[PDB]
Amino acid sequence: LKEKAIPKDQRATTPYMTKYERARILGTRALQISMNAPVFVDLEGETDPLRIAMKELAEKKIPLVIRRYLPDGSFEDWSVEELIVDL
Amino acid sequence: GQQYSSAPLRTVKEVQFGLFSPEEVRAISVAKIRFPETMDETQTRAKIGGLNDPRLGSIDRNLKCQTCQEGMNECPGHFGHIDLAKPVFHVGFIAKIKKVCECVCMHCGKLLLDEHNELMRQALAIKDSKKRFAAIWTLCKTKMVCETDVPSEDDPTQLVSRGGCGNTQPTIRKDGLKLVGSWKDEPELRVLSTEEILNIFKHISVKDFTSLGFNEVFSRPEWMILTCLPVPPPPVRPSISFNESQRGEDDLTFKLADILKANISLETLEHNGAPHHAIEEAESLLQFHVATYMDNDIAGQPQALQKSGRPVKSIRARLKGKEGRIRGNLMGKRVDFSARTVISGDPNLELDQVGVPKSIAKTLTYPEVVTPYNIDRLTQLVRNGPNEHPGAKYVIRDSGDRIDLRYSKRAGDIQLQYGWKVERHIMDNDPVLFNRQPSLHKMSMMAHRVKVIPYSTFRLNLSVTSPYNADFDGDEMNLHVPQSEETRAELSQLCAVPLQIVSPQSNKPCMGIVQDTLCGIRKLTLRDTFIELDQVLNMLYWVPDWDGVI
Amino acid sequence: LRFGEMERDCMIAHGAASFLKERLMEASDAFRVHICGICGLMTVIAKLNHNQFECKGCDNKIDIYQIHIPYAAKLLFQELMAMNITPRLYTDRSRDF
Amino acid sequence: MNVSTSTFQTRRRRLKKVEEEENAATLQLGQEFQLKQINHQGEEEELIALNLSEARLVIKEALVERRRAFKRSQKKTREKELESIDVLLEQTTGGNNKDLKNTMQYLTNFSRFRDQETVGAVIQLLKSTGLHPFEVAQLGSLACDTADEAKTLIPSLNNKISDDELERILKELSNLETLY
Amino acid sequence: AGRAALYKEVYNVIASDGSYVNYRHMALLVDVMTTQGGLTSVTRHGFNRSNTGALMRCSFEETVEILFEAGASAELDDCRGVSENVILGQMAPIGTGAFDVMIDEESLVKYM
Amino acid sequence: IFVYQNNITPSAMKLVPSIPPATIETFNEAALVVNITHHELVPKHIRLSSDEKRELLKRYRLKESQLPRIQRADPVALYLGLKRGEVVKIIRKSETSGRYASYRICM
Amino acid sequence: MFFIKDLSLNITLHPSFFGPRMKQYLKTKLLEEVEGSCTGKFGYILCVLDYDNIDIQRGRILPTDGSAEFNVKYRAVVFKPFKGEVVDGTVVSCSQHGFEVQVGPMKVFVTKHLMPQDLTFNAGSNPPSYQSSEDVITIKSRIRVKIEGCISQVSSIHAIGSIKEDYLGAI
Amino acid sequence: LVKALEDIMVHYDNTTRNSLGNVIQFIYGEDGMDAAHIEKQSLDTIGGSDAAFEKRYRVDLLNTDHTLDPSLLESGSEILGDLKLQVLLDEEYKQLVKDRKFLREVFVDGEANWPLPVNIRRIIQNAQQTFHIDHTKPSDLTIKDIVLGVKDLQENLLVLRGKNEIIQNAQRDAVTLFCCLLRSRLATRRVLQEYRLTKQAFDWVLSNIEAQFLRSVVHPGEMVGVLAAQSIGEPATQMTLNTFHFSKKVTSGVPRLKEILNVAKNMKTPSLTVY
Ligand SMILES: [Mg+2]
Ligand SMILES: [Zn+2]
Ligand SMILES: [Zn+2]
Ligand SMILES: [Zn+2]
Repeated sequence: LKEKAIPKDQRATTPYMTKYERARILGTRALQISMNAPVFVDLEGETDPLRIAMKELAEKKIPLVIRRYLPDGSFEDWSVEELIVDL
Repeated sequence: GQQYSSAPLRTVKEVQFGLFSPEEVRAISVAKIRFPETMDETQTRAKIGGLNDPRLGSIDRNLKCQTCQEGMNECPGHFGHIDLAKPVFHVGFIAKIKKVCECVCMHCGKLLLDEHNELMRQALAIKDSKKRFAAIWTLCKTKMVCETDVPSEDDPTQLVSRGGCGNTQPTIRKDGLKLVGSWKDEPELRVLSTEEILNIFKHISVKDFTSLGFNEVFSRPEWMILTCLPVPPPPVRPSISFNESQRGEDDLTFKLADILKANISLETLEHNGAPHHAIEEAESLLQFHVATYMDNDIAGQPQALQKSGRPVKSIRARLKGKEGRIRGNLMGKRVDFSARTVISGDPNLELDQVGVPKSIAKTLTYPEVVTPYNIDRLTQLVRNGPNEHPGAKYVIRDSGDRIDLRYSKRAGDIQLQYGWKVERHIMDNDPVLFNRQPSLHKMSMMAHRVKVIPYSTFRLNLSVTSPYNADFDGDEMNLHVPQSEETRAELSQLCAVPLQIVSPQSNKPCMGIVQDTLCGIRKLTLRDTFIELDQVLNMLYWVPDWDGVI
Repeated sequence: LRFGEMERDCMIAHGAASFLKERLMEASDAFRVHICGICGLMTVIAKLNHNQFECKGCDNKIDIYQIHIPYAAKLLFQELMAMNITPRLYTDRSRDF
Repeated sequence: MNVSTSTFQTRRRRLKKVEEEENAATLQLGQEFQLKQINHQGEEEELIALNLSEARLVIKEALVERRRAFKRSQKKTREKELESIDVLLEQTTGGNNKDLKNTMQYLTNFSRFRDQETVGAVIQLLKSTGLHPFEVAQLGSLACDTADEAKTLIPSLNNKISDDELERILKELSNLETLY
Repeated sequence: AGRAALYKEVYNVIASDGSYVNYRHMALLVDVMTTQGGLTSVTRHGFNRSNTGALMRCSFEETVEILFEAGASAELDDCRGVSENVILGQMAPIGTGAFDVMIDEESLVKYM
Repeated sequence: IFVYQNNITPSAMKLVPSIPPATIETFNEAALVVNITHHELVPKHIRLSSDEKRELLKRYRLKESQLPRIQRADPVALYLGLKRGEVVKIIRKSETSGRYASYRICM
Repeated sequence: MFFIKDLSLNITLHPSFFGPRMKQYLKTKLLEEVEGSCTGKFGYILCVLDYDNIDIQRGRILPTDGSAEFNVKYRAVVFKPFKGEVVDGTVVSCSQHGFEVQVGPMKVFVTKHLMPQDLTFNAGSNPPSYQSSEDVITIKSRIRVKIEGCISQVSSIHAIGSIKEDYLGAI
Repeated sequence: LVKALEDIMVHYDNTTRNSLGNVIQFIYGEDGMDAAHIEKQSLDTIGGSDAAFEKRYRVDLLNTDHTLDPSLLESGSEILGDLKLQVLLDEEYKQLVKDRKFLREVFVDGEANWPLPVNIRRIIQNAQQTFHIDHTKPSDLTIKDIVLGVKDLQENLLVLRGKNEIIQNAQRDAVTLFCCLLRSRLATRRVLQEYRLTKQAFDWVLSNIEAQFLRSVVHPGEMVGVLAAQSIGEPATQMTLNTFHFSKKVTSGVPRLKEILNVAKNMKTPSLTVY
């Protein structure tokens, strides 16, 4: 099935990013950055992959998307770009 | 683990539990285990065509495996098989086998109570695979007639034949690892042969056994009875082979040779001049060794003790918790990149720091990838060596091969390359998990900023004493170093001391001012207490943030 | 040092799933096995280099996968088989929640 | 074995022994080559088989479009057909692909109908027959004169079509035949 | 009402020692012991006799016996319990594991 | 509903499911003296219609199995004359929210 | 025969390729792996159609390593031979045991014994041939073969054919 | 406790489920809030005399000595007699009365100090500090500004998002208590007479309550099961016991906790409390 993917219109999870989604985005991006992936932000003299990832997140220039699974197995995909980062 | 494989890498999404069919056991087998011996025949101390045997995996560090030719680390090991001279009950199913016998006619294999019976109809409807078998059993256990005919749903006067013979059913009892029946002047008493039980089970219809708890594909009741025994390869029963002229076979290797010995005894006994009341003797023995191999700590039976008198590790006992594979090797594990020493508190560390003794910092490493950002720093640490503090221990090439900086003849002229990993020393501000056991809290494990210090104790801020439930009465704590840019992020962003300050246990903070600082704060903050300029200036300077305003 | 059951609990409590995995695998007994896609066992005779993979008695040289599990789990599985129990590992779902 | 290719057919094959059947022209092709296929859009779609003439034009067109995409990203007749395909291959193919050079030379040397126009008219002709995709492919690929020549080489046919009906088709096919 | 009284009684054990535990915790325990209509004990024959993962349940108190029944009744572990992923050495669907991360080529090309 | 004093003989009890679709309830007079639903600890249970229940399962993406259960013999289940499968919406006061609603499916 | 099949390869990309020429890199690694490939399941994966519209979909980032796994859905031209399949081909090799026939990407081998009696080998001919009262079969002759059976090998499918039955042989 | 709750987590639908996906709590701890973001707060409308409540919350622009004095807000002079506006304050008060009777149904003993998610006292405190609120000059707030501003804020305190009557009524319930406190602390008389908020200051208090409230909700992925288990377990390990060394002497602490979790039929001190 692909009744699994919940559409952009009519989506209901928090429009905010979870503490976990942040920890995993920062980690994932720092891991990718750390193993020589192209960086989408201008490192203004930055060198720690986490600090670079944080800059990436701060400028919403992280090209990842969170696939939020529901208990039935369905999902809502949310872009790092669109999620509110209060935290 | 370790070598490259073209095979697609996936994750286990499901575990389908089931029983081995004898047919599978043979198909899956790499050796027909024939002799109890392990080697030394023709003279040569090297594995025999019978037990252990190369067909199964390697004893030596040979590179040979015969089957996969992969060698000890890579080879998982391959199953052999023993064809048993007579069928034997799998010790762990004796009670279920008895309950299946209690539900079915011990002659025609029909399930004693039909969908003709109203209570049975209700019991059959039960969707729970197990609760159904419970209800089915309670109804059929007290049915001692395999009915030929039964009263029809339409009218109970004009009876309808439901099928099945008209045999009396036995009152089954468990006597050791045997099942004895009692039919009906005076009842008839005889043991039910493993063959007989099996034959009756083989005659139970798919519809009948799927109505019981069973499965047509994965667990047919007849597979609870063993005819073809799988032989676990050497990695399950490692021969701890010390020196040349010595070995050290595992308990399981002995118990399997016992099974083997008992089996040949039986097979030669039945084939030759079978006294038939000496055949039943050797069969009981084979039943004992196959039972006692899987479970040795059997209810009201003697233990199958070793030469020593030492009880013998049953496969069951291996997995039985607190130290079993499950509780001790899987839910818990002893782990690499971990340290432990006596803790002692420090008023000059920040709440979220942890004082790491130089020796500990010099042992634990972080695998940092050579990248344009660190390439320069990393070459300095490699230069420094494994002995200076900010240094490194190993350099991992693109090839995946490890360079030991302690001995490499090129340890001084290493020129790093982007992609290589430098396994450097843990340095100040590396996030690390710090833990005081028992771990009853979220807070009994928190993430701290490293501070490499002298002296052999882990130093911690006194206000973090409370969540850990630590004293300096001689208490020791564990440090766990993360290895991924990702797992560090997890520690720093999710479990670092400052985050853990206001605990959800009581919707209040789990850390506060304590001891000297609590005692002294009351003292300082009195109406009576005043401070002369000299000291005011020192007390200001001591606040690291202080705006510079007197 | 021990990363015992209780330390497992705390990592779960934190929601540090990647750290927990690292502790249990990469920092301990992570191992690579070859699973059969049909019968779901560690039967695969993988002569990796000749690039041969076979599950004889399935005649399978196609439906083969590699998995990373703790060696203790690989062991547990062989131990369950030694006791006639088949703990079939499957890389795809069959039910759906 | 390796990170091989998946299909759009879903295998339910759990534990059950390898009960795989014979492959013949009792049109018992694979399970992988069943008449009722499923395209990447999840829709049921009938099997696609190609007469060498179709097959050549497909690979030709595909490689031609590939050259176009390769020249876009870069930015920012018989023996003389064989000659020319060898050049398109030198550009769009890995060269390590000996199979396709061998295939293109074969199709360029064994194609009954050259230009698209005719390959379409052949398709339209055999379309109506309502025969198996494989049989319709073979009728385009294999040149026959007798209804029997055809019915012998394509046994799959037999009672499926009239002797005279098939002979009208085989005639039309010879008429549509390109004079290389 | 049984749930209400159960909470009260659990709470009164905690409250008597002076200590405070936030409602939700005690509520969740009490709710768990009650969802399946009736009083499910926090014991070997209580929660551990649920329709949860065979591997998950073996990880507490009746291990081998549990796994034997798993084979005999052809149980299928869903693999969603923390415990199964811990046994399998897989990233558990817990906290940081509750979702999936994907690269969007669209946004990637938009950033460069 | 048959309100009996001490007992209903098992010979008489046979007659209870004997006349369907109509359902018969046996209630002991002694149990009914106090209306248990009135108790401090007893919240309000609301019987849901086929449509109401369907909507519940839809809106929470639930299988009936997933719903928290209520035994068919539960005092409140008996009071409301709950049949198997019938879902009850329970509205209790909360010290966290003001009011909280749980649902219990019958057995 | 010669099919068009809807297939999908799973490719795992290293973080270093998470630059804009990604779909570009992927579509190429697809052709690297899949094009010119040969399975038993699908036969020879000959040419990947519609390069311009290959479906990359979203790529899942693998947890402990940084790499992303994409299921690249594609559609290609495949060649799968069968028993009973009548093929037209050209002689490639020829010995005392029989002759091989190049049919598209694969070879079909005709046995001395899967040929009519009247057609017999001749060692003393350059190149070696098979001589019948009427026709002669050598290194470049076109032959119509009936595939008797197929053998699946690593990156190939070899087959045995007969030219014994009617309407099969030289062309 | 841990092995019984392991698999319990909060899902992206605000629900609390196990490894079977069976619902345990329809929303974490009946309110859908992360326990760390909660603080004991007083629900003012619950206690005191009805006369004292009236003095605190009632505004009557139709009574010369029960209006807001022009010393309180600019509109003061022109607001007296405004029938249309009295309809707003009348409804505002009718709701404050509703809340008072409801709270008294929830907390029967009249306990007012309850742990709730947004420290409203502190927001107003900080606002006064931030804007240097002069407890002398009259406010620039309007009755509609306060009345409808509070009404509008309530709609933005989202715990559950879902465009359907089930999920929406779920939302209404989850915020039932917090709103009670909100209505209690931001009533027209309080906002003008007690805190001496300007429009600016008020608007800020609202934007902050909203932000802080949203921050306070539980994060899907929260391993709330183990949390609960440990949060009961670790305090148990810190128990002296049993029940002193001597009302009724009921078995307590560890032995009674063992008694409970075991669902022991034969318990040590069985007893009734008949009222
Ligand atoms: Mg001590
Ligand atoms: Zn091997
Ligand atoms: Zn019978
Ligand atoms: Zn297999």
